[PDB]
Amino acid sequence: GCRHVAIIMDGNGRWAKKQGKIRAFGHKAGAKSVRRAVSFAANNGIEALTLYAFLFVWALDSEVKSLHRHNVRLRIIGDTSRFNSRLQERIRKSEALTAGNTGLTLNIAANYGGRWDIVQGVRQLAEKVQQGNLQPDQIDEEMLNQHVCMHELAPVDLVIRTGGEHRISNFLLWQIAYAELYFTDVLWPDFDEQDFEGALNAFANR
Amino acid sequence: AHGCRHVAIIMDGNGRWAKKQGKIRAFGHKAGAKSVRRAVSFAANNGIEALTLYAFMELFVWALDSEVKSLHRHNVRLRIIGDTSRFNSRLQERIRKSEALTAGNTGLTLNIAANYGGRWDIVQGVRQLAEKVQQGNLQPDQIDEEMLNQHVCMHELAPVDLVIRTGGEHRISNFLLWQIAYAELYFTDVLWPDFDEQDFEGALNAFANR
Ligand SMILES: CCCCCCCCCCOc1cccc(C(=O)/C=C(\O)C(=O)O)c1
Ligand SMILES: CCCCCCCCCCOc1cccc(C(=O)/C=C(\O)C(=O)O)c1
Ligand SMILES: CCCCCCCCCCOc1cccc(C(=O)/C=C(\O)C(=O)O)c1
Repeated sequence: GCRHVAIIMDGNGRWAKKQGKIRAFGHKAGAKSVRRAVSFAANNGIEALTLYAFLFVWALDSEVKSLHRHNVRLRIIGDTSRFNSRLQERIRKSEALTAGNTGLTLNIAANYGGRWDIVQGVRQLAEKVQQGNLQPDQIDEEMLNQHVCMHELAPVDLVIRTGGEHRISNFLLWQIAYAELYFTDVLWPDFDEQDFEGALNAFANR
Repeated sequence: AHGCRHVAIIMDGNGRWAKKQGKIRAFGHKAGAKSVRRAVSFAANNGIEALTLYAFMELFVWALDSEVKSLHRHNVRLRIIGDTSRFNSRLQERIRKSEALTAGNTGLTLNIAANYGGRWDIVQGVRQLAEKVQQGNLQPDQIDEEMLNQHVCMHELAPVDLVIRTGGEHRISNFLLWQIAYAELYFTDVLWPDFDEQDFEGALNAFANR
């Protein structure tokens, strides 16, 4: 069964323009598609769902109460150290609120890049070496792994990209070494529970 | 015109191809070698700068010798990527020689993965950087993406523009990781021994259109 699904949610802009509407309308329909995918994963026993929008967190932090009632653990991945400190504190508070939740873990990428993610772990090892706490030839895959995002969760089983492009676009790199990759032309606001189940079958047929 | 400078291929389907024919596996590998020659000639004749091949055998790579002379005669530059350091001195020495012989060539650059993994590739780059930090040459905070980029396999070649995987599975299987952050990914159900010039044209024209 699929334990950790990651989604590159692309197509909101193209959807709005096909509908003859401004870019803001596609965002609002995108956010409804987020709610539906989060609900569907939580009801189908997926352990972790990681969402990359291909700031906008301001929106979310009015849904945290609902997540928390639903037993969802919320985490933001990505470089938030330059966000304003009021947002950084609201991120911190939301993560602390839900940290003890034992249902679905929802990871929201916010200023995230796969290369950045690896580089941030390398910087950490680099400090250890400079402190004299670590030998260069003791650095292996297992050790680097312990310093990249999500290393405490089930490995990513399946990556879905909506919107028609066939690229990872510097979303997760280290983590997707063994993941099933599923590409669909459906635009993110139209991506629904049947589309999600479609992807879960491609994995079931691996 | 296709716009593609560096194509990487996960060559899968040799076992399935032989099974479909009622053959033992040594036959799929032989047909797979023929398809390698064909892809290499196709790339060299269609302006691609670099072609990087991942066989998804140890006796297969050893037999290369006849092959390296044919490469050289077609002005291909050969390089092996992967961890060759626990290979026998002897193999290691024929690798160096084969590289040295062809390193002046000006046509296609052909990279062959041998004991390669994406994760390993990143790890070896990180170790090069950690050595420099330990000898006091490098500060932890000067380490950025461009710098780690300069230490992974193939950094001196054009970025990988297109990854092709034959054989039907939709995964990277710990082939390139760092290097494919922006690459076009093209999956075909065609098995590797059947993948021919028109399938390769098809993948290039798909990259051009996308
Ligand atoms: C801009 C992004 C906004 C969306 C952020 C995700 C918030 C999702 C809010 C609902 O969260 C869950 C989690 C687990 C289960 C359910 C769930 O059962 C929802 C329902 O039954 C319903 O909405 O009718 C909802
Ligand atoms: C361990 C390294 C083994 C990799 C083996 C690949 C062998 C490829 C040999 C064929 O090479 C080329 C290269 C470029 C062009 C051509 C090519 O067009 C050759 C011809 O037209 C011909 O020989 O008549 C052949
Ligand atoms: C026409 C000439 C045929 C070209 C032959 C090219 C295939 C060469 C492949 C060499 O493959 C090796 C050699 C030694 C070890 C490995 C190997 O272990 C690869 C792995 O473990 C892995 O990818 O996880 C692969």
